[PDB]
Amino acid sequence: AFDSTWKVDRSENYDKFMEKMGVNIVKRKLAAHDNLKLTITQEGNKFTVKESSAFRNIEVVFELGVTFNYNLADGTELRGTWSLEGNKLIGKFKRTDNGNELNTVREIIGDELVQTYVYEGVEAKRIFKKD
Repeated sequence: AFDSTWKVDRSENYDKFMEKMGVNIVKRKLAAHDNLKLTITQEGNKFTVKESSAFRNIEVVFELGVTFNYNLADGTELRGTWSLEGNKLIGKFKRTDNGNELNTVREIIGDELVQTYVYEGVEAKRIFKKD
């Protein structure tokens, strides 16, 4: 349940979602073809999450309920919270570049971390397999 190495298998509508966020064709196609390995480690309420990719290796220490600037694969600065609700880690974010809302639902379907990303009202569903 969550605390393990999760790598991206299949990314569904993510270049359309990133076209509504305002990002260039080179960076937008590399954020679809990204190779993102998320190793989630529990620290003391906090989650120390090692985010290993073709762009960057970033260790993100988030507390359950804290308002922080989260950054994705290329360049998207998100002020907001990771909150635990009924299995699911709920990413309630908004762009500190804009004002617009971004909703990232982290959930385990058996042995797959399936991230549903909603910007304004546009769905993109990234399926992460175990390593």
